[PDB]
Amino acid sequence: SRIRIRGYVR
Amino acid sequence: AKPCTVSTTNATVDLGDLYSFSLMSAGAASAWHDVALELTNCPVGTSRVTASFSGAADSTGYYKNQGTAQNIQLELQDDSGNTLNTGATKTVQVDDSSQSAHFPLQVRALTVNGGATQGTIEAVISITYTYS
Ligand SMILES: [Co+2]
Repeated sequence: SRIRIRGYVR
Repeated sequence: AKPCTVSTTNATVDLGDLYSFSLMSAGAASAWHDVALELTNCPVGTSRVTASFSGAADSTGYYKNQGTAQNIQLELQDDSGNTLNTGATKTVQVDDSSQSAHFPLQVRALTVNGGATQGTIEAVISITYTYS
């Protein structure tokens, strides 16, 4: 299994 | 022991927009985000499932941000508040009434050192299962 983490710091 | 069926091949946590203003002090972190891993159809003879976690760490030991925001670590925790950094494991007992196993996990961004900078957040944590 794979857990992808995404986001932005603003 | 024989393998269960892995019923969560891919999961995604979208942390959304975090603010450098609130990721300035050391130890500041985002809210936790839930992610679960499901196993089903566990065969006769299998009473426990062990998940093993991998992916690149940075100097802090947490998972490295592969994106452009600096001073951002990614942290995965189990149901006991343990950090599951690279090489960690977590074992769960199969529910015999359903021949299934569930891994409730949480993810957040953390700034160990403080002073996060603007940019993207991207990481991938891989999970490989053994059965006993
Ligand atoms: Co969020």
